[PDB]
Amino acid sequence: QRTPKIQVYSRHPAENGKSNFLNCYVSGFHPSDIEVDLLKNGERIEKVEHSDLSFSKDWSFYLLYYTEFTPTEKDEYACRVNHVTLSQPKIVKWDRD
Amino acid sequence: EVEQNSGPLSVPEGAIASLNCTYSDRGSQSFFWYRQYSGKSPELIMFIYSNGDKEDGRFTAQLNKASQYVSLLIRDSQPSDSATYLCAAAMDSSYKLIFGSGTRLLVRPDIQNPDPAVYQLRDSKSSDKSVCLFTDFDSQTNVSQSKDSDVYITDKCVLDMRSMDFKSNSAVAWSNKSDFACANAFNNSIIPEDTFFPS
Amino acid sequence: GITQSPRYKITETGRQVTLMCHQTWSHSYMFWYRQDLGHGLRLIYYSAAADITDKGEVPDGYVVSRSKTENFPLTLESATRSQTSVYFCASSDPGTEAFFGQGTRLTVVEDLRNVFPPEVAVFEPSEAEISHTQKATLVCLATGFYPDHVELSWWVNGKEVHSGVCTDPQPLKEQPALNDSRYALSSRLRVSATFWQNPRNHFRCQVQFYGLSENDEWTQDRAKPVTQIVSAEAWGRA
Amino acid sequence: SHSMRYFYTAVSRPGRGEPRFIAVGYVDDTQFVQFDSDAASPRGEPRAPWVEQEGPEYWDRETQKYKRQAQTDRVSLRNLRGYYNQSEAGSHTLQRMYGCDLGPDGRLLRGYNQFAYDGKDYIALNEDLRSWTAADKAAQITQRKWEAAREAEQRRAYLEGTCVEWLRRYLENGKKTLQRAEHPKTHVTHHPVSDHEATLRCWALGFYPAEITLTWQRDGEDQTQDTELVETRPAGDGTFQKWAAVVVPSGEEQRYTCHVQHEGLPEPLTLRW
Amino acid sequence: GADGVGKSAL
Repeated sequence: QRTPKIQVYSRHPAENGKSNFLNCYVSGFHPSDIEVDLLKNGERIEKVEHSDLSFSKDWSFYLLYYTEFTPTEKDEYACRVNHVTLSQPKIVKWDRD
Repeated sequence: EVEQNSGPLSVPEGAIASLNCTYSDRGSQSFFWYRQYSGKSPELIMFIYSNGDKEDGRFTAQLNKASQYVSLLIRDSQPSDSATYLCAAAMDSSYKLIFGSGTRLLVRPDIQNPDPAVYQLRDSKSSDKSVCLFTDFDSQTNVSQSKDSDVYITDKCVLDMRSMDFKSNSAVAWSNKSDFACANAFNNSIIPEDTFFPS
Repeated sequence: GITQSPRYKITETGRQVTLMCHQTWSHSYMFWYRQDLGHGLRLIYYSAAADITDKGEVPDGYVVSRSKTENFPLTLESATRSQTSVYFCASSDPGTEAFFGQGTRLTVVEDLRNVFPPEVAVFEPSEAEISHTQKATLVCLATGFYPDHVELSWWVNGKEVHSGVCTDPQPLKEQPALNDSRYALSSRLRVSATFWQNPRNHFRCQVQFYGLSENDEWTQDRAKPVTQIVSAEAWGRA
Repeated sequence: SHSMRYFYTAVSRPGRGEPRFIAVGYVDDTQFVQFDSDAASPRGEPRAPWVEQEGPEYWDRETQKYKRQAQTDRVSLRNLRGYYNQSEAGSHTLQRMYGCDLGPDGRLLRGYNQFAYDGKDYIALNEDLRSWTAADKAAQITQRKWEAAREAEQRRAYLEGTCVEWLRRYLENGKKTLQRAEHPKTHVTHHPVSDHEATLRCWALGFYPAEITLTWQRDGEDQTQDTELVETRPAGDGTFQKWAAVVVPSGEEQRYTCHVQHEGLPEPLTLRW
Repeated sequence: GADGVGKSAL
């Protein structure tokens, strides 16, 4: 088993009021069975597509979930992941860095 | 499309025998050699997918792939090995496997001190027929077709006896006609004149 | 393993015929082939996996289907003179060695009455032959069989012998008229002369002939030419 | 350098029937095909434009390849369970990775084909493409089976020839996007860690391929120990992102320089804020 | 193109 490493970011640099893509990229996890959702202010968003399953050289899987959104200061965006190695769901907020 | 060495070959003494096949659609990557006995289903002996040559007991094969001449061959021959040999190739996309025209191979075994002769065989009383057979002749000798319309003669054949450690060839001729003569029956003998002609 | 349903079959022109093929290896690929020695062995249809059938070099006049993964039946809607050949059903994985069954010998004829079984007779060796060679050669002869659907076997004292035995590879046409000709086949059996001189031994030439099926109707007064075994017997003398 | 990679994953689900099979294909770092056995309509799907103009018969053939491999993999799962004589009520994962790397001389440089069971290396094709390497004792059984059945010849035939043909074809069909290299757009930011401490972050975005090197040097001292790194991540439009940060004392910022090395850049870039 | 030549089995 392996613990997933999470990264939450945007395709383009965050611009308030401009359309963009929220990305939650998980990597280095095993086995493949995992649940990943995106949260706008703590609410799951429907119509969320995700990439096709693959893995790296070290047999560790990696996935990418993405969605279309427009960022504003008020809204807070996060990624929730649940895995068998995770005792409880892991939440990572989206920071502009 | 694949074109094999369809012309028949017959190598009498045990020695190297070589046969190849060429294909016109360079995209294959899959190759095989099959052997079929008369009246039986063919059998695989060699499969090749890589350009490097492969060894196999009394057999070997190789694929240039630019020349695209597939070669199978035998280190030493035996009478048993003589059979039809088929070349086959499968395209790497559809995986359709196509065979080429079969290459018939006939062995001629060496006969130690052969005494060629012709004999006549009386039938069982209810058979109502007569025939002649020419046997124990050198393998090199060939057998000719009957000029006469009512005379039927078969081709040569090899038999082997493991009990007496001896091998021999045979040819048979028969006719329903009245004036059936053995001497006369083999009109085109075309053989060394060391032949016995009994009654 | 693999099995082809009809080893031999004879049918009239214009009557559809089906050949069943079964395999136990659960191979993905299956193919049909025709061999009649004209061009060697050509392909007809080939199916990959199930419910997928693609054509070959000689696909005209042939129909196939793939309902099950292990069965690949071949159907001929209208039997013709050209379709007479030896059919083979092969099966394999995409690039592995191909496996086919025993084969199906098929002959299409104009008229059902033309089918005739062979007449067989065994001919005893010459005394001069054993005098000089010190070994005897018995000869078996089958005549008047149409078509070439016969298998010849020698038997000695209830035992099918294989050593010192020869059989003509292909039969000779009695009259080479090339529209309709009856065939003739021959075989030889060579043994030691001392063996032939003992009277207790019994030599029996045997010919199996795969003729008409029972269901095919027969009106001619002559005995119906169904699959039968015709044998000729002889004993050693002097 | 260019390469083609193929990844197969078979996840065995017990009590719900047949396992789930997922197959993906990568040319360099762009995905072009992916197949899923548990999809509504199981068939090869294109994710790159240069395969979308491929003939439909090609897609049919590829779908058949993937379906056959799915059946083969379910049997492998059952066989592997039997080899480890493990319970039938446990989920198990089987992974397969194979590909070929093209050399600078327009010919095969290397090939690889390997299997792994539950994240553990199971068996690997040696670089000679004629022998095998078995990790544990149960993998030696598969080594026996394949050495006797001569599967190594099949795998070498696939890796030395047809994979290279496919790779060259794809490269020519999509040279506008597969042979292009997008130089990374880079910039450096800073944030306050403390009243007398500060974090410097070098950023690189919009580059292809993913391979890139970011380093921090202190007036000529390239020490990775204080440097913080993150895995290269995709932006979702075919390009990847990567940043590297270091904590520094305020006033010593002038002595530090970021170094970025990438194919798209003719010469490695040195950056400072 | 996928490596679908033989039966990989195991």
